Amino acid sequence: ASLRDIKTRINATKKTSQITKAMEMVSTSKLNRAEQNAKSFVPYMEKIQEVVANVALGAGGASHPMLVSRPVKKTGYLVITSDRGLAGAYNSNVLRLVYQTIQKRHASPDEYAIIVIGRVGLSFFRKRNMPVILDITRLPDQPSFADIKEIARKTVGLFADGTFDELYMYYNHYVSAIQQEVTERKLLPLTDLAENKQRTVYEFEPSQEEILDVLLPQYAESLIYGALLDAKASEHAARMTAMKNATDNANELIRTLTLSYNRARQAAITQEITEIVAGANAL
Amino acid sequence: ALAPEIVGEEHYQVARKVQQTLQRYKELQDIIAILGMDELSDEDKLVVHRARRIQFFLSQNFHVAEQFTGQPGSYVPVKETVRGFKEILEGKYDHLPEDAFRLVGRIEEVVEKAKAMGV
Amino acid sequence: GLTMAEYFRDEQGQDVLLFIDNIFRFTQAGSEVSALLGRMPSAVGYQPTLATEMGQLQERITSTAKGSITSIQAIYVPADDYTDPAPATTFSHLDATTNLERKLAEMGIYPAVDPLASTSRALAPEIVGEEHYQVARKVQQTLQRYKELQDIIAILGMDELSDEDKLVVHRARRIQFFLSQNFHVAEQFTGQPGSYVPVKETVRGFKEILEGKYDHLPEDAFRLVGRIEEVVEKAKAMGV
Amino acid sequence: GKHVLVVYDDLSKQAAAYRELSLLLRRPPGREAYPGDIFYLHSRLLERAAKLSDAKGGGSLTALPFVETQAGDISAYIPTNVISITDGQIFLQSDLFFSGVRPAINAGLSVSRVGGAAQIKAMKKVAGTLRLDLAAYRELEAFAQFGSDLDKATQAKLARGARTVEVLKQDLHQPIPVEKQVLIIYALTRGFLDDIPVEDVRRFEKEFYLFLDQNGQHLLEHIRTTKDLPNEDDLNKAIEAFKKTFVVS
Amino acid sequence: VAGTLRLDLAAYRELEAFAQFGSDLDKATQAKLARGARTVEVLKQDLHQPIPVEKQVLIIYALTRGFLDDIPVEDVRRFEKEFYLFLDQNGQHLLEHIRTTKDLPNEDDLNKAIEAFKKTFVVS
Repeated sequence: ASLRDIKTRINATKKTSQITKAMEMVSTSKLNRAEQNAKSFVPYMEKIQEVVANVALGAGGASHPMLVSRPVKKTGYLVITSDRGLAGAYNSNVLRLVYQTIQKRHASPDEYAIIVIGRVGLSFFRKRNMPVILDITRLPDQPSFADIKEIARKTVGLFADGTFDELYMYYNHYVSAIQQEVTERKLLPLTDLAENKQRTVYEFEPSQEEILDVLLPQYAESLIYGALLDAKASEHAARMTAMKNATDNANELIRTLTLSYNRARQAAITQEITEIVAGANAL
Repeated sequence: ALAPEIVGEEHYQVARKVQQTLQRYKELQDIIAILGMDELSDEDKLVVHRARRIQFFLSQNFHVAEQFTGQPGSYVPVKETVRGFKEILEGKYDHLPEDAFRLVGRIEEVVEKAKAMGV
Repeated sequence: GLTMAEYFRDEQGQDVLLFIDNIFRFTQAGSEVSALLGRMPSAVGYQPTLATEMGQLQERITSTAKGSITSIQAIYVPADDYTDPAPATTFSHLDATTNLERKLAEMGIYPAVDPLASTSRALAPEIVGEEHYQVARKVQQTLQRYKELQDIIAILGMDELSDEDKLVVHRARRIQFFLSQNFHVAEQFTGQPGSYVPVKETVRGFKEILEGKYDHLPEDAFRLVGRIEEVVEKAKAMGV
Repeated sequence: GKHVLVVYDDLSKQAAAYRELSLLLRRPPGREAYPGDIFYLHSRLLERAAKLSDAKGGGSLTALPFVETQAGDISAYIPTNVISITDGQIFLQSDLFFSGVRPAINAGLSVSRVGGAAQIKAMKKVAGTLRLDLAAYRELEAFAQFGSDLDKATQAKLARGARTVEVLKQDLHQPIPVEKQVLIIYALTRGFLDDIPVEDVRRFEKEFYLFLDQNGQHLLEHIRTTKDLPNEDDLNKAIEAFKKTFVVS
Repeated sequence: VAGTLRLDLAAYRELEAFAQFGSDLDKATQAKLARGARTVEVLKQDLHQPIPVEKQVLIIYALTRGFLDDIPVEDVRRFEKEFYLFLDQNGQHLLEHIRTTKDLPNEDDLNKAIEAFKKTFVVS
C-alpha cells in the first residue's frame, strides 16, 4: 500500500500497544492489593468456621442447614461478574456455565430465578429475558463487607422467608495467576461440614436457637464475601493476562508492518531515481 | 450482469447480503487479530460465525482437480447455489462444524459430510 | 503586485498590506516552465532553482526604515502532508503560521485553526504582556491534556478513568469550542452575522472561563458566538 | 594556538544550493538528484575541525553543524550523511517543545561519542545518576494518565522524573555557570529537592542561586579551582541551610 | 434542514468507533445512534430513481424533526416509499406550495399529514 498508510497504521498499532501495556500494569497493581485483602480476610472466615463447628449440636432444629429438601420452589442462582469488560473469557465462562447447567437442570421459569452481580451479567440476562429479581452494579474495585451486606442480607432473608429453597452460586476461582476456574458451590440450604465436637468461648452459652440465629446468617455473609474476593482476584488476573497477550499480538503485527514498510521504501526510492535519470537522459 | 432485473430479485438479495456479511467480517478482522475474539459484541460474534461458514462454502471441488486429489468434481446449478446460501444466511446450519463446508458441491453434501464426520 | 506595494512603501513610507492567495501556484508554474526551458529535473520533479526562485520574491517583502510591508499569504499543501518541497521551503520565510487542520474542519469547526500547530515568534512575555502570555500558555496546556484522553477513551470510554477527569475534560472542551468564532464572511454559508472581539475582551473572557466563572455554561454556547456576553445571552436563550 | 567555535546555521541549504548548481552545470544526477560527491562536500567541510597535538600549535576548532528535517524524517539522505560524519548528535523535538520542555533536547536520541573525557569530575560524578533516572522515567511517562500505581516506588519514579524535567528547563539567553549547574544537579540527585512541589522547583533553583551568591563563595571558588566537588558534608550543610529558609508556595 | 442533517451525521460518525468496545454509552446519546442510523438509511436509493426536490425535502424534514425515530432501523426504506405514496395521495397542496414558493410550508399543516401517515403506517 501507500507509505503514508503503512506509517499511520504502524503508529496506531504502537499507541494501542502502549495503552494496553499501561492497562496491564494497572491491572497487576490492583491484583497486588486484592490478594492481600483476601489473605487478611481469610482468618475471619476461619474463626466463623471454628465457631460454626460447635453450634451444630448434631441434628439441631435449625431450618437452614438440616437438608430440608422440601418440594423445590424457584431455585436461586447467584452469579459474580465484572462491571467492565476487557477480561477475556472471564464473564463468558461463568455465563455459559450457568446457562448450560440451568437448561439441563430445570425447564420453566417457575423452577428458577437469578441473582446478578456485575453489569455484564445483568445485561446478558436482560437481552436474553431471564427471571432475575435482585441485582447490584458498579461495586468498588476493592469491596468491603459493608458494600455487599446490603444485598446479601436480603438474599439470605429470601431463603428465610420460604423462597429460593434451593440455592447455588457461580464465581471464577483464583487457582493461579495464569489459571482461573469457574466453580459451582452449594450454599446455606445445602449446608454440610466435617468437624466433630469442640469447645470455644464466644457467646458460648449452650442456648441452641439463640446462638443459631446469631451465627448462621453471618456465616452465609462471610462465605459470600470470601467468594466475592476470590472472584475479584480472578478478574484482575484474567485482565492482566489478556492485556499481555494483546501487547504480544500488537508487537508481531508491528514487526510485519515494518517489513512491508521497508520494502515499500526501497521500491519508492528505486522508482524516483529511475524517473529522475530517465528525465535527465533526454536533454 | 448482476442486476435485479437480469438475474432475479432473490438472487440479487442473496448476493448483496453475502457481500455485506463478508465486508463486515473483513472490517472486524483487525480488532480480532489485535485483541482476540473475546471482546466482540454478540451480534459481531454471530456475523463472524456465519461469515466463516460462507467463506468456506464458496469453495468447490473441480473436475480438473480430480488428479491432484481423489475427490471427483461437482456441477452446481444457480438455483441450488442460491438456495444453499439463503439457507445458510437464514440460520438453518448454524450448528454445523465449519470444516464441513470446505470443497463440496450442493448444500446436502455439507450435511452428509458432517454426519460422516464426528457428528 | 509586489512592485505596486513597493512603490507605496518606498515613495511614501506607508504601512501596506499584501494578500497573496495560494503562493504555491507560483512555484508550481515555475516547475511547469523549467522542464520546457531545458533544465534537468529535480528531486520531486520540481525545478532546480526552486529555493532561489522563492527567495528572490520573498526577501523583497521586508520592513525598512522608511516603510513596512506586511503580507498574509496562504499555502497549499498537496496531499495534506507538509513534507513536500514546495510547502517545506517556504517555512523558513514565515514569522507566524496559522495551521488549519482537517479532522478539525470535518466537524465544521471553523476557522479550523489548530491551537497546537499555530506558532508565532511574537508570542513572548515582554512583547504581548505577562497576563496574555500566561493565559495563552494555560489554554494551550489545558488543550494539550485533552488529546491524550482521546486514545484511552477510544479503548475504554470517557467515564473509565476519573482522576480529576471531569474538571480537566470540562476545562479542555469548553475552551476548544470557544475558539471557534462566527465570521462576517460566513454569512454566505450560514446567514448568521459575525462578531468582532478585541484582544482585551478575549483575554478577559479566557481568564473567566479558565478560572471557572462559567463552568456550568453549555458547550454549544462556546461554539461560533464571539464574545463571552454573547455566549451567555445565547446560552440563556437556548437553555432557558 | 587559539580556540575557534564555528556554527553553520543550515547544512541542508548548502546541500540544496550545490545540488542546484550541479544540475545547472549538467553534471550527472544521483540519489534525489544530488551530485555524485555530495558526501565528499560535507566531509571536506566537517573534517577540518580538529584538536591539534602538542607538537603543533595547541589550538583547536570546534563545529556545531545544523540540519533541518521535515516532519522528523531522520531517514533522509543529507541527515543520514551528516549523522554518519559527525561525532555525535542532539535531537530537538517540537512536540516536547510545545508540551513545555523548553530546551526540547531528547535525551534518548541524543548521543555524544566524546562524552566523558569532555567533562569535569564534578559533573561526571553526578551525570550518570541523572541519565539513569531520566531513562527510567521515559517509560513511566506512559503510565501517568492512570491515577495511581499501588506502590510508592514506581510512583516515586514519576515524581523524580517530573522534578528532573523541571530542573532541566531553562529560559532564553540566560546561561548558567557550570559550578552552579553542578550544585543544583547534586541537590536533585541527593534527594534534597525531592520534597519540593513541581511548580516550586523552578523558582527554587533561582532562589538557590541567590542563596549561593549570598553565602557560598568558598564552595564556588573551590569548584572553580579544583574542577571537583567540594566537601560533601559542607555542601549538604549549605543546602539544608537554604532549605531552612525557602518556603513552599 | 441541510445544515442540521449534516451536523447530526458528522457528530454521529465518530462515536461509532467507540461503540464497538464500550457498554457505558449514555441512553441519551444512544438517541444519537438511532438518529444516525435513520439518516444513513434515508440517504440510500436504488438505481435510476430520480426524486423531485419537494418530496426529497419533506422526508428530510420528517427525519430531522424526529418524526420517524420511533420506527426501527430495519423499516426505514419502506417508511420512505409508503410516505412518498401517501404524499402523492394527500400532500398535493404541500407539494404545490413547496414547488411554487421554494419555502417550507407551515409546520402545522405538514405535521398533521405526517402524523396521519404515522398512524396509517404498519410496521413489520
